Amino acid sequence: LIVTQTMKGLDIQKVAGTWYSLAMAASDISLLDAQSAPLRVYVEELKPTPEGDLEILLQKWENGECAQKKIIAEKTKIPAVFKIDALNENKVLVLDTDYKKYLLFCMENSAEPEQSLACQCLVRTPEVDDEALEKFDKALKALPMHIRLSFNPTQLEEQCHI
Ligand SMILES: CCCCCCCCCC(=O)O
Ligand SMILES: [Cl-]
Repeated sequence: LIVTQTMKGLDIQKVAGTWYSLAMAASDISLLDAQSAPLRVYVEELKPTPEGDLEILLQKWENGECAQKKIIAEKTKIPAVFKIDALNENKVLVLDTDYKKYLLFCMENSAEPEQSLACQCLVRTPEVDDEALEKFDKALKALPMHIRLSFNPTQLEEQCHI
Protein backbone atom coordinates (compact mmCIF):
# COMPACT_ATOMS: atom_id res chain seq x y z
CA LEU A 1 0.00 0.00 0.00
CA ILE A 2 0.61 3.64 -0.12
CA VAL A 3 0.09 6.35 2.56
CA THR A 4 3.35 8.23 2.98
CA GLN A 5 1.85 11.15 4.87
CA THR A 6 2.39 10.73 8.54
CA MET A 7 2.59 13.32 11.32
CA LYS A 8 6.05 14.07 12.73
CA GLY A 9 6.16 14.67 16.50
CA LEU A 10 2.81 13.03 17.36
CA ASP A 11 1.85 13.09 21.04
CA ILE A 12 -0.86 10.42 21.14
CA GLN A 13 -1.95 11.19 24.71
CA LYS A 14 -3.21 14.58 23.37
CA VAL A 15 -5.66 13.19 20.79
CA ALA A 16 -7.72 11.69 23.63
CA GLY A 17 -11.36 12.65 23.82
CA THR A 18 -14.37 13.43 21.71
CA TRP A 19 -14.26 13.31 17.94
CA TYR A 20 -16.66 13.50 15.00
CA SER A 21 -16.18 11.78 11.58
CA LEU A 22 -16.81 14.87 9.45
CA ALA A 23 -15.70 13.21 6.22
CA MET A 24 -14.54 9.85 4.92
CA ALA A 25 -12.96 8.63 1.70
CA ALA A 26 -11.92 5.17 0.46
CA SER A 27 -10.01 3.50 -2.42
CA ASP A 28 -12.91 1.32 -3.38
CA ILE A 29 -16.57 2.41 -3.57
CA SER A 30 -17.84 -0.75 -1.83
CA LEU A 31 -15.82 0.13 1.30
CA LEU A 32 -18.15 3.12 2.08
CA ASP A 33 -21.18 2.56 -0.25
CA ALA A 34 -23.78 0.77 1.88
CA GLN A 35 -24.96 2.06 5.27
CA SER A 36 -23.38 -1.20 6.48
CA ALA A 37 -20.19 -1.04 4.32
CA PRO A 38 -17.04 -2.41 6.06
CA LEU A 39 -15.20 0.93 6.70
CA ARG A 40 -18.25 3.17 7.17
CA VAL A 41 -17.36 3.67 10.85
CA TYR A 42 -18.22 6.71 12.91
CA VAL A 43 -15.67 7.67 15.50
CA GLU A 44 -16.96 8.58 18.98
CA GLU A 45 -13.90 8.82 21.20
CA LEU A 46 -10.16 8.26 21.26
CA LYS A 47 -8.67 6.79 24.45
CA PRO A 48 -4.87 6.37 24.38
CA THR A 49 -3.80 3.90 27.09
CA PRO A 50 -1.01 5.00 29.49
CA GLU A 51 1.46 2.59 27.71
CA GLY A 52 0.68 4.33 24.33
CA ASP A 53 -1.81 1.95 22.63
CA LEU A 54 -4.93 3.54 21.06
CA GLU A 55 -8.40 2.47 22.10
CA ILE A 56 -11.09 3.45 19.68
CA LEU A 57 -14.78 3.75 20.52
CA LEU A 58 -17.03 3.94 17.43
CA GLN A 59 -20.45 3.29 15.87
CA LYS A 60 -21.11 0.93 12.98
CA TRP A 61 -24.31 -0.14 11.21
CA GLU A 62 -24.62 -3.92 11.55
CA ASN A 63 -28.07 -5.46 12.27
CA GLY A 64 -30.70 -3.08 11.07
CA GLU A 65 -29.07 -0.99 13.74
CA CYS A 66 -26.25 1.20 14.87
CA ALA A 67 -24.00 -1.02 16.95
CA GLN A 68 -21.31 0.24 19.32
CA LYS A 69 -17.70 -0.99 18.97
CA LYS A 70 -14.41 -0.90 20.85
CA ILE A 71 -11.29 -1.29 18.70
CA ILE A 72 -7.77 -1.47 20.17
CA ALA A 73 -4.92 -0.23 17.93
CA GLU A 74 -1.53 -1.29 19.32
CA LYS A 75 1.46 1.02 19.13
CA THR A 76 4.40 0.28 16.77
CA LYS A 77 7.93 1.71 16.62
CA ILE A 78 6.50 4.61 14.58
CA PRO A 79 4.60 7.11 16.82
CA ALA A 80 2.01 7.83 14.09
CA VAL A 81 1.26 4.19 13.10
CA PHE A 82 -0.77 1.56 15.03
CA LYS A 83 -1.78 -2.02 14.27
CA ILE A 84 -5.24 -3.54 14.68
CA ASP A 85 -5.35 -7.32 15.38
CA ALA A 86 -7.18 -9.51 12.73
CA LEU A 87 -7.11 -12.51 10.32
CA ASN A 88 -5.00 -9.97 8.42
CA GLU A 89 -2.57 -7.18 9.28
CA ASN A 90 -4.23 -3.70 8.99
CA LYS A 91 -2.83 -0.32 10.18
CA VAL A 92 -3.96 3.05 11.43
CA LEU A 93 -1.80 6.00 10.43
CA VAL A 94 -2.19 9.49 11.85
CA LEU A 95 -1.39 11.93 9.00
CA ASP A 96 -1.94 15.24 10.67
CA THR A 97 -3.51 16.86 13.70
CA ASP A 98 -3.62 19.96 15.85
CA TYR A 99 -5.23 17.99 18.74
CA LYS A 100 -7.74 20.81 19.49
CA LYS A 101 -9.75 21.03 16.17
CA TYR A 102 -8.95 18.27 13.63
CA LEU A 103 -7.26 14.95 13.08
CA LEU A 104 -6.65 13.16 9.72
CA PHE A 105 -6.08 9.44 9.73
CA CYS A 106 -6.14 6.48 7.36
CA MET A 107 -6.66 2.77 7.75
CA GLU A 108 -5.09 0.37 5.27
CA ASN A 109 -4.81 -3.38 4.75
CA SER A 110 -1.10 -4.22 5.10
CA ALA A 111 -0.36 -5.37 2.56
CA GLU A 112 0.59 -5.10 -0.32
CA PRO A 113 0.24 -4.43 -4.15
CA GLU A 114 -1.10 -1.71 -3.14
CA GLN A 115 -4.79 -2.32 -2.29
CA SER A 116 -7.62 -1.19 0.22
CA LEU A 117 -7.54 2.17 2.12
CA ALA A 118 -10.04 4.54 3.98
CA CYS A 119 -9.28 7.91 5.52
CA GLN A 120 -11.25 10.33 7.71
CA CYS A 121 -11.24 13.95 8.69
CA LEU A 122 -12.03 14.02 12.40
CA VAL A 123 -13.02 17.22 14.11
CA ARG A 124 -13.63 18.01 17.84
CA THR A 125 -17.04 19.63 17.29
CA PRO A 126 -20.30 19.03 15.28
CA GLU A 127 -19.40 21.83 12.83
CA VAL A 128 -18.23 21.92 9.19
CA ASP A 129 -14.58 22.97 9.43
CA ASP A 130 -13.66 24.05 5.84
CA GLU A 131 -9.96 24.35 6.68
CA ALA A 132 -9.75 20.86 8.14
CA LEU A 133 -11.63 19.65 5.02
CA GLU A 134 -9.15 21.44 2.78
CA LYS A 135 -6.25 19.68 4.54
CA PHE A 136 -8.12 16.37 4.19
CA ASP A 137 -8.62 17.00 0.50
CA LYS A 138 -4.94 17.99 0.12
CA ALA A 139 -3.83 14.78 1.89
CA LEU A 140 -6.08 12.72 -0.39
CA LYS A 141 -4.67 14.12 -3.64
CA ALA A 142 -1.76 11.69 -3.21
CA LEU A 143 -4.18 8.69 -2.85
CA PRO A 144 -6.39 6.53 -5.16
CA MET A 145 -9.80 7.35 -3.63
CA HIS A 146 -13.09 6.54 -5.48
CA ILE A 147 -15.69 7.47 -2.90
CA ARG A 148 -15.91 10.44 -0.59
CA LEU A 149 -18.68 11.26 1.99
CA SER A 150 -19.24 14.39 4.05
CA PHE A 151 -21.73 14.99 6.91
CA ASN A 152 -23.68 18.00 8.04
CA PRO A 153 -24.00 19.11 11.68
CA THR A 154 -27.41 17.48 12.14
CA GLN A 155 -26.18 14.05 11.03
CA LEU A 156 -23.06 14.44 13.21
CA GLU A 157 -25.31 14.67 16.29
CA GLU A 158 -27.14 11.44 15.39
CA GLN A 159 -26.18 7.82 15.98
CA CYS A 160 -24.51 6.55 12.81
CA HIS A 161 -25.00 10.02 11.26
CA ILE A 162 -28.53 9.11 10.41
C1 LIG B 1 -6.39 7.99 15.42
C2 LIG B 1 -7.75 7.67 14.83
C3 LIG B 1 -8.16 6.26 15.16
C4 LIG B 1 -9.40 5.82 14.41
C5 LIG B 1 -9.15 4.50 13.71
C6 LIG B 1 -10.43 3.71 13.54
C7 LIG B 1 -10.07 2.26 13.23
C8 LIG B 1 -11.31 1.45 12.88
C9 LIG B 1 -10.91 0.26 12.02
C10 LIG B 1 -12.00 -0.79 12.01
O1 LIG B 1 -12.25 -1.37 13.09
O2 LIG B 1 -12.58 -1.03 10.94
CL1 LIG C 1 2.72 3.80 17.65
